[PDB]
Amino acid sequence: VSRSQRAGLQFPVGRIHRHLKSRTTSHGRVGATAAVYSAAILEYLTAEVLELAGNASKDLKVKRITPRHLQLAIRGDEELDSLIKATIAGGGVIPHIHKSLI
Amino acid sequence: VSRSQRAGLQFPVGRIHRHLKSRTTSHGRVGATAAVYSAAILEYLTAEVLELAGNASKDLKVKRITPRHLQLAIRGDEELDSLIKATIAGGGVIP
Amino acid sequence: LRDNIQGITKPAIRRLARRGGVKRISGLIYEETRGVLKVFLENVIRDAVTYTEHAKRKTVTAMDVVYALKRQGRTLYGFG
Amino acid sequence: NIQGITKPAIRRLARRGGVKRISGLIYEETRGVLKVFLENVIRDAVTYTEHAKRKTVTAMDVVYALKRQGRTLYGFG
Amino acid sequence: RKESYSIYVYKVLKQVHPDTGISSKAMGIMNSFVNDIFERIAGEASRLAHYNKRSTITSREIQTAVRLLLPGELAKHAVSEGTKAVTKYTS
Amino acid sequence: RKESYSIYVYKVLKQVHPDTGISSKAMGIMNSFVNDIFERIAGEASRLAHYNKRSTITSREIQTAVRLLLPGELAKHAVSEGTKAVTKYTS
Amino acid sequence: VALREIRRYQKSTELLIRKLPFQRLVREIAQDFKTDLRFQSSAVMALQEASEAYLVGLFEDTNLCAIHAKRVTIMPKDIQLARRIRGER
Amino acid sequence: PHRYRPGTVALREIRRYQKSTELLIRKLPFQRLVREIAQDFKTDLRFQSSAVMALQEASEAYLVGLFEDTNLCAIHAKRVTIMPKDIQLARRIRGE
DNA sequence: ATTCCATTCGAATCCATTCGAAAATGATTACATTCGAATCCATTCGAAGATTCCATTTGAGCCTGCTCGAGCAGGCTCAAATGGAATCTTCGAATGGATTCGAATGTAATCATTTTCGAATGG
DNA sequence: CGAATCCATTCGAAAATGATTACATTCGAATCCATTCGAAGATTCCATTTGAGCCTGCTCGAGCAGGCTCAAATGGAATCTTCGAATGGATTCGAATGTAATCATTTTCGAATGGATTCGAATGGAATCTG
Repeated sequence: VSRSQRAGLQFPVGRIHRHLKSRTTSHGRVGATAAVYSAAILEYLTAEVLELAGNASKDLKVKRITPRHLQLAIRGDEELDSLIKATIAGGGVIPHIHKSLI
Repeated sequence: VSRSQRAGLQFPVGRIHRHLKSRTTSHGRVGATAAVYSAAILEYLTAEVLELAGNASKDLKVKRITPRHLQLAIRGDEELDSLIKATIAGGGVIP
Repeated sequence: LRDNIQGITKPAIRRLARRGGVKRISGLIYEETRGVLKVFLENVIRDAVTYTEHAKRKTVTAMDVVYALKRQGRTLYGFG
Repeated sequence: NIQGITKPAIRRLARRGGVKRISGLIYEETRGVLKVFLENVIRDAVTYTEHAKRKTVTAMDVVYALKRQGRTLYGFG
Repeated sequence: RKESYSIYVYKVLKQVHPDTGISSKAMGIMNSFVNDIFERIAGEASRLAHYNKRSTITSREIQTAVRLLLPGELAKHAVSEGTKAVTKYTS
Repeated sequence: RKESYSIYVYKVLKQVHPDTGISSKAMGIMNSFVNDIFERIAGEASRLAHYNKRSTITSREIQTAVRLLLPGELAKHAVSEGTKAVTKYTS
Repeated sequence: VALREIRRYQKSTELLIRKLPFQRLVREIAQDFKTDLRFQSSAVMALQEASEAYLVGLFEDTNLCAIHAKRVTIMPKDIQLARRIRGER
Repeated sequence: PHRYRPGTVALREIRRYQKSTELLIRKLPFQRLVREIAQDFKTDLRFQSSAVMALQEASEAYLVGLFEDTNLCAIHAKRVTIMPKDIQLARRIRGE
């Protein structure tokens, strides 16, 4: 009868509630339905990134995910590239050669 | 005797203490000298900017201060330009 | 309201370019300038309308625009 | 010790960047740029270390300094 | 003791790709990504609550923060998922 | 009623230039500048306090926040001023 | 005469786009997000100031790019390169 | 005496170094440089290995991005050779 | 005809997924009380018209300065081969500084009065 | 000349004093990792010279596209008028969150190994520079 099972998620709801209640300045209350929204958002984004990375890995005939596949999946999608502007340690760069150099 | 008078300042110490207390997450305490430090820093920065703008106004033979003077003073100094990158409504451009 | 982007005439673009420090201007600059202005305005107005809608209002105030500008990284002094 | 970043290393970085031909005065410019960047980051890393009353520079000070500069890094914490 | 998001990331991965594995460094990158996104959303929600002179954080603040932070065609799906989850939780 | 930093800015201006006035628009500019700087310092101090697992904000946090944000010589000068005030307060 | 205009328009501080056309354009753009909206004069003024500052900075960078390629005439190539290096698109 | 015309091996190394994911600067010289630079802020410091590795990763990413911008600027002026003026223009436009 | 490289077979090597033990920590029940909806009413305030001088914009023509394409010569970066430094790997004591656990203090938040001050309105 | 800046004033909203508690931070020890230091060796990167051809900078002729001048008309400014649309403040109430005990999960840390993943060959499939 956990709250995540009631909502139908995998990410926790009690822990997210506890984390939200510690960053609300002074005398700030947190409703019980903000945690459900936050957990759903995080799960959706995680599923999107993992799906793209798994497709990129399967394109190369391997059975595991590495930071190279994460970088390849992220940089190939416009929305994910716009949202994530951080440095992935171990990804390299996407191959691309200018037309006038060949 | 006000706390500002004890510290020798013009900016308020009680008001800044109250403002700082409304930013601490959950059960967060604030000291008594944090307000004094913050007031001193704010007063110093304000005095520097006002001094530069007044010098520019004296250069331009105007008794008053306008946003043009503020823009001229801010963009003419390396560190003030580095710190302040906002847009001043009524300044124009530097030749 | 239709084709209101053509009210940003050629002289206005010429004046902005002159203040920028430009000596000669090509004849195809105006369409590019209109496009970039449209994109900028669309982003900022979208954020301002979101801020207005959250507060259950029907009027767009100056503070919504100030917050929307600060979100992008274009802080503006003198309006709020 | 800035001469330990050799010319072939700069050539390899340029190749990964996509450069086909390189001039002869690029290397000193690259060395100066790298020195400036490193100084800027290490200043804040050491400030973060000193605030905590420590003598060892950890990976989290570097991560925090990079996030402050606007160069977030994923993988070290 | 120390807490992380590894269990749930592995659960989601086994949900979407039932025959593909993950490594340790990719796991660290995923943890960093989740923490960063959570911090962004929480900060925006706190600011939104402060602007209107409120004290309580609700699902309206989270929805507005998601709309302000995420790029288009990602805000719609995220808002739909959150609304569905809240509606199921309440009933 | 609303609060503002007009009186203190006027006092400082009369301290530096005893014969110069200031208009309304410049006063608005200065108010915005002061609020911006205060919010920056407060946020950085809160982050510094959180990183070290502590709950109290002291003058050490303010000093380090000033060291991080202000560039070059400014920071040095600022620090001196602040320190002086504290020594005149406790005694 | 091209330098006289630069000297004249770099010293002033007023706005360079007419007010009524810009207000009409702002309303037409905002029509796509919500119908039956209202504005304040301060909102339109803030938008105009921000737009003018953005365009002036962009034109400065464009002039730099034009000078790099041994020219005095600015073309769309320079605008595209300036917006690409800034990471705007 | 087999020889390659100038410009082919360059493309070969471009492909080779864009396909991989490793680090391109050696480790000991970078460690020495980091220590020497940091000795000007506080005397008798100590470094975890992870700090040095994080610094190396950040530096390499920065340099690769800068070289991409430099190549764009060089192509603009109808050239294939990169020169210091391209670096200066790219850094000036980026805000640095 | 000479090199170079995606992709495919062995092989010891490495590592990701299971499996147990046990200590935080959610989830349920029962008060107490902040906190934010729900109606009513004042007043600013933004929108739609009407009426002009006058400044600003827009074609139309002219022509000169600026950009572009082609043939040349010289500056200079690339490709290859030979010595020769110095990074990388592995091993092992010697040493320094984070980190946890008790006690003894330093200090900041919470009521109850009293009083000083700054924000709005005129002039 | 007039549109703006500066000074007088009464009152509520807020800051300063004085006790009182607890709460958080300071001051020794005691491990125990984890960073600095020293030594030896095979080899793989790096530094220097020679030969040479491709890219870069400069001159000349030709076209082309942008700036400058003038006359006519147009659309933005500027000053009331009406009004009806929308904020903003008071006063109940009703919905909802925090706090305190008591379990019973649930997640974290320390070993075990069968499989996906590096070196070492390998000859097929191009790529290339010279004819």
